[PDB]
Amino acid sequence: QSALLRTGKQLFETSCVSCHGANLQGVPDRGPSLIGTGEAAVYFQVSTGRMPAMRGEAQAPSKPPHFDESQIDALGAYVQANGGGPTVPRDDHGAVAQESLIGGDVARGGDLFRLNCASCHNFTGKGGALSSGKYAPDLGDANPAQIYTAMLTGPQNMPKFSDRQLTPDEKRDIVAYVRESAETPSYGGYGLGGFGPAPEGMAMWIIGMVAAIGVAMWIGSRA
Amino acid sequence: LLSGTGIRAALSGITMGIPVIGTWMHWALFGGDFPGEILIPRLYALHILLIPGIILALIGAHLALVWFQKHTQFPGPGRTETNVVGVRVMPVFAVKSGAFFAMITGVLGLMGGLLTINPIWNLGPYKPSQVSAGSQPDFYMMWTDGLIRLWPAWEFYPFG
Amino acid sequence: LLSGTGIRAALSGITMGIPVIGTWMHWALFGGDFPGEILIPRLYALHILLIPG
Amino acid sequence: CSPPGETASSEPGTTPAIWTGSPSPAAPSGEDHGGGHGAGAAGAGETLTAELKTADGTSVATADFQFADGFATVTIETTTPGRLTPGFHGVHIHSVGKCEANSVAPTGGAPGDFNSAGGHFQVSGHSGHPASGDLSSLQVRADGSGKLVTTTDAFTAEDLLDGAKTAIIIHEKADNFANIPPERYQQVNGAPGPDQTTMATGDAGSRVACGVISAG
Amino acid sequence: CSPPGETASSEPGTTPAIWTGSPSPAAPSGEDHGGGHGAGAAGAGETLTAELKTADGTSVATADFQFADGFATVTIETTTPGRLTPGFHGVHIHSVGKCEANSVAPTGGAPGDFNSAGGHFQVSGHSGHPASGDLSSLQVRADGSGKLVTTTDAFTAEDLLDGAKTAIIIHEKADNFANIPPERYQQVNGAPGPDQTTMATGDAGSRVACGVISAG
Amino acid sequence: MLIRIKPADMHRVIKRKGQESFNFGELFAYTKVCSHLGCPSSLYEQQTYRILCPCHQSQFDALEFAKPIFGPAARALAQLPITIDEDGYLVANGDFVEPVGPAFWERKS
Ligand SMILES: CC(C)=CCC/C(C)=C/CC/C(C)=C/CC/C(C)=C/CC/C(C)=C/CC/C(C)=C/CC/C(C)=C/CC/C(C)=C/CC/C(C)=C/CC1=C(C)C(=O)c2ccccc2C1=O
Ligand SMILES: CC(C)=CCC/C(C)=C\CC/C(C)=C/CC/C(C)=C/CC/C(C)=C/CC/C(C)=C/CC/C(C)=C/CC/C(C)=C/CC/C(C)=C\CC1=C(C)C(=O)c2ccccc2C1=O
Ligand SMILES: CCCCCCCCCCCCCCCC(=O)O[C@H](COC(=O)CCCCCCC[C@@H](C)CCCCCCCCC)COP(=O)(O)O[C@H]1[C@H](O)[C@H](O)[C@H](O)[C@@H](O)[C@@H]1O
Ligand SMILES: CCCCCCCCCCCCCCCC(=O)O[C@H](COC(=O)CCCCCCC[C@@H](C)CCCCCCCCC)COP(=O)(O)O[C@H]1[C@H](O)[C@H](O)[C@H](O)[C@@H](O)[C@@H]1O
Ligand SMILES: CCCCCCCCCCCCCCCC(=O)O[C@H](COC(=O)CCCCCCC[C@@H](C)CCCCCCCCC)COP(=O)(O)O[C@H]1[C@H](O)[C@H](O)[C@H](O)[C@@H](O)[C@@H]1O
Ligand code: HEC
Ligand code: FES
Repeated sequence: QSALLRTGKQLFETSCVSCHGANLQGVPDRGPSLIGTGEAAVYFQVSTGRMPAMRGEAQAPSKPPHFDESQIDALGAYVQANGGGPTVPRDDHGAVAQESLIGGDVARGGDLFRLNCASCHNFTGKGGALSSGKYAPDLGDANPAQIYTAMLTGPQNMPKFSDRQLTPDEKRDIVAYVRESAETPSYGGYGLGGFGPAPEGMAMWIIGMVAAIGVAMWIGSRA
Repeated sequence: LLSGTGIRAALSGITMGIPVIGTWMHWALFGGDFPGEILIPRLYALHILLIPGIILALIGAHLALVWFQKHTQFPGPGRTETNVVGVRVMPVFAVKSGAFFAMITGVLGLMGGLLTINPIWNLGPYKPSQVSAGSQPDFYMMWTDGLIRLWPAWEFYPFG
Repeated sequence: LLSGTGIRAALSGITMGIPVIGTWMHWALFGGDFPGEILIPRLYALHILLIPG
Repeated sequence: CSPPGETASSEPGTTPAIWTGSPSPAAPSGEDHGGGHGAGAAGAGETLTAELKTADGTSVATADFQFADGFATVTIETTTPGRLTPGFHGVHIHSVGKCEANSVAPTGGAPGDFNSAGGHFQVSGHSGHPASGDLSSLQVRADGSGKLVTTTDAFTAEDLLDGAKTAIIIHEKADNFANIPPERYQQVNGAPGPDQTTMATGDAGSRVACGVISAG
Repeated sequence: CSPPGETASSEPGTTPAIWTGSPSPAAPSGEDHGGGHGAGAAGAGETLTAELKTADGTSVATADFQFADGFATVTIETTTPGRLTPGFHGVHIHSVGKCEANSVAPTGGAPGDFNSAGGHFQVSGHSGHPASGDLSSLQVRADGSGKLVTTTDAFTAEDLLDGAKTAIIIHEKADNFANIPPERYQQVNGAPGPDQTTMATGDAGSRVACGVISAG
Repeated sequence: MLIRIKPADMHRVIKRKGQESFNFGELFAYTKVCSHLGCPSSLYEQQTYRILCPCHQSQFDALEFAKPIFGPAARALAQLPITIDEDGYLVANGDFVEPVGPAFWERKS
């Protein structure tokens, strides 16, 4: 749309031309060129907030978004027009699809997640560490569109999962599994984070062992 | 997935890397390659009967030794190397030990309820191609795993 | 074949026979109908750990 | 120590060639059957296709002929949506399999797609009535498609596997075979009998399509 | 104690009736379907058979044609080893599906297996050139078998389910369709054009076989 | 077990209540599971028409409804209703009118 393109350009010119140079070409050693990144990349990155980025470090951290959905769409449309590339999914009305991205199959989504996603994130989408200051973040904050677009465009040190590699049905199943694992209550008590051995051992040593030692000190006599 | 990855790391790699007999120990434990169809039955035997039987026998020896080699005590007013100052078994020690057992099992039950331990349903079935990022053993084997991680990748290659 | 038919006769039949709690005992022991998929693991535990202990 | 073999910067390499997998030997000798048939010849099997093209090099029809249980279970589908006009194209089986644009086996005019060495390619021992060489009219309507079959088995896979490759040639005539009997109709010379050229095979104008049935 | 229910001397019983199982409502959500086709009509599917009988009730042949992917694949198997003599036969699609021994839709002589309501059963909107009302020919050798296909798709599965059941009628002629062009040949009255009856459909002597295509 | 009663011996057959029409001509289908503790009763003896169980040596008279005429068993073997469907294949003409395995408390009602 003409006005959408104009709004995207105006936001771009006063947000990122210092590190994604005007004309969408990347500033050498400050930011990559956005030609070909597409609307999905812009949506995911700006909505998660990573892109109003105020440091060059191991990894761009997530943060509150600096733009509302309309401005996100404007920036995405501008980048898509300039470069041309993957587009964020949308529902019948036109808004970014959230529920439509919940795949029907969850066992298949979990299998795909374990084969591809858990590699670094977790068994259930908690975070993971990477080589030098990087890390795979927890997926519990991401909404279905954000998960789908994260797969569609490998944000940073994350493999780029094309539609051919993971058909949109497979990505929808993975999104369903991610949301289900994130929103599912821990059966058996308080899941201490999602990592078994380390949080479980700390909770033993702090809750059970201090209780046992304190009870022993109560029963016995100091000497 | 988690525990099978831990097995693949420790039991398989460490066993199979041992120079003179490493592969021979690996194949004899696993009945062949790593995913051999007898590993878990063998571990089940070892874990429900063999090792717990030895632990029970050694705990019996331990408690018998403590019982008949009278428990040592800290220096104190009436405490010498040739006496035991404390309380007799029947009235006080027995009751307080039983109460301590009750309280310890209460703590264990409370934690079994309120705290989630090893959500295997979250941890999918073992597949060699799948893995997570945590990949840790219980806190008692965590020091062995940490030794594996920290040791600086020193490998030696003798003649062939 | 021999041990399985012996089990079917003795355990299953005589357990179901018991008047007030026979079928309940059968279902508790086999976790279901006779060929329940937990019978031999349960017997293995009982035989290598519990009864020998 | 470090691994003995590493770090070969030189010899940049070459792009791997397209893999041409060898067939599974006696070890994995199992393979899919190519089709069971009587095969009273060197061997053709139960699978044989062909493309009947036009004088412009474009495919018109796509025929398929192959024995299934002793009889040819064939099927033909139009390869283009406007190959045949709104009418009946007369199919026939020509002994010569060369689906050339225009050829003349004998000394005479070379009709378009007239590579046939005669009329209808009958059996070796049959040269009278319209044997398996002959075929009837297959109709293409305004839609422009052809798919319909009959029972013409004067020959078999063995007969098809003859000395010369055969072809399916579709001209622009129907199937009548002297529908005007001698009782009422008369010929040019006044004889009430029919024409030998018309009786031997379906004669029409310029051939519309032609395709070699030698697994074309 | 004896069990409460035993022994029945009276009521000898009856022979169990032949079992007639019912389609599964529980296991199948709906009704299982066979052949798949567009079926632009009340519904015929991708499965349609027919048996062409003789004047004395003998099975002349067994045809079967059905739509698969918009093109109708067909095949005919000889019903007897000597149904057709050592010659040629012309197969035509007749609008009337009654494969009677002899009938006459119009006011005139009732030819054998002439139940057709006219010549070739062309399409509803097509009545000129030889539309799908004409089928492929059937050439029989000394073996006496029928198996061959053409590309006749002026009508489809949708057009097959017309107002009246159609049939395939095979007479004992070849496929010519006025192969004698007006340039050389002449008619009985001297005109060089062909005969309307001959052009409408394959005309020959008494019909040899006739089979209704209404899933006969 | 589907047993073919000889035509000559078909006149000695005595049928149970509600099982008179179960047999398809001379074909009788009786559960193999012994009515006493449920072992298969596979040992079929022809010319005596006795279905013997090997586990505890109980004979059931196949000619009559398969009632036990020896051994620990006290209940007859359940008789399957059989017939022929289209194409002549043997099919069950219903289900057992009684529970078929060995007996238990909640039975015979
Ligand atoms: C190989 C190795 C140990 C490398 C170094 C890594 C390491 C342990 C670094 C230190 C971690 C810390 C303390 C980070 C904060 C930044 C930092 C270093 C600050 C300066 C430290 C300093 C001198 C501070 C002043 C006084 C002081 C010593 C304060 C220490 C503060 C802390 C964190 C004290 C408690 C120790 C602690 C929790 C350490 C992390 C270790 C583990 C294994 C935690 C386990 C655990 C985790 C990881 C969960 O996610 C979780 C989720 C839900 C429920 C339960 C848990 C749980 O129990
Ligand atoms: C859903 C589900 C299945 C839930 C259940 C979970 C499950 C599977 C299992 C747990 C369930 C159970 C059964 C829990 C309770 C376990 C249990 C037996 C607790 C007993 C504690 C209790 C009820 C105390 C009541 C308070 C009271 C009046 C206490 C005084 C009387 C009693 C009970 C005295 C007991 C004395 C006692 C602990 C004897 C242990 C016997 C053994 C093995 C060793 C004895 C012994 C001891 C204890 C030493 O300390 C010692 C130290 C140095 C040298 C030698 C010894 C020695 O020989
Ligand atoms: C003493 C015995 C008592 C033991 C404690 C028992 C507590 C019982 C709690 C009530 C029953 C169980 C509730 C289970 C529901 C439940 O799981 O609880 C979560 C909370 O979780 C948190 O944040 C933690 C909140 C802080 C409170 C609990 C802290 C207790 C620790 C301290 C106990 C261990 C001791 C360790 C000592 C440490 C010091 C060492 C020196 C809440 O949901 P949420 O917050 O959204 O979880 C996110 C998913 O959503 C999202 O996708 C996912 O991606 C995640 O982000 C996930 O967090
Ligand atoms: C529960 C199981 C308990 C074990 C019981 C069973 C154990 C049986 C072991 C003996 C069986 C025979 C050994 C077979 C395998 C073998 O061991 O290799 C030999 C090795 O001899 C040498 O030359 C080595 C000496 C020369 C280098 C000097 C090195 C000094 C080192 C050892 C110092 C470091 C020690 C530190 C200890 C650290 C301990 C850690 C806690 C040479 O190969 P070869 O015998 O021909 O076997 C061929 C395969 O090598 C071939 O790959 C295959 O293709 C076949 O052809 C096979 O036949
Ligand atoms: C490890 C497991 C340990 C066991 C723990 C669990 C045991 C729980 C047992 C209680 C659960 C409820 C009983 C269910 C089942 C039940 O027992 O049956 C009842 C029976 O009450 C009566 O009238 C009987 C009394 C009248 C006759 C008088 C008989 C005197 C006898 C007993 C004397 C001989 C004793 C000799 C002992 C020899 C010992 C041998 C060593 C009536 O039927 P009903 O409760 O409605 O249940 C319906 C099913 O009958 C129905 O077939 C089904 O369709 C359902 O609808 C079901 O709900
Ligand atoms: C280590 C390889 C890697 C794998 C494979 C991978 N991820 Fe990621 N993922 C990352 C990293 C690194 C980030 C952080 C990117 C950034 O912050 O720019 C990330 C970001 C995300 C986010 C954004 C979460 C947020 O709140 O910002 C989600 C959701 C996500 N990944 C899910 C997935 C899904 C779905 C797959 C599909 C298999 C997957 N991951 C596979 C490493 C990976
Ligand atoms: S098991 Fe058959 S009679 Fe006892």
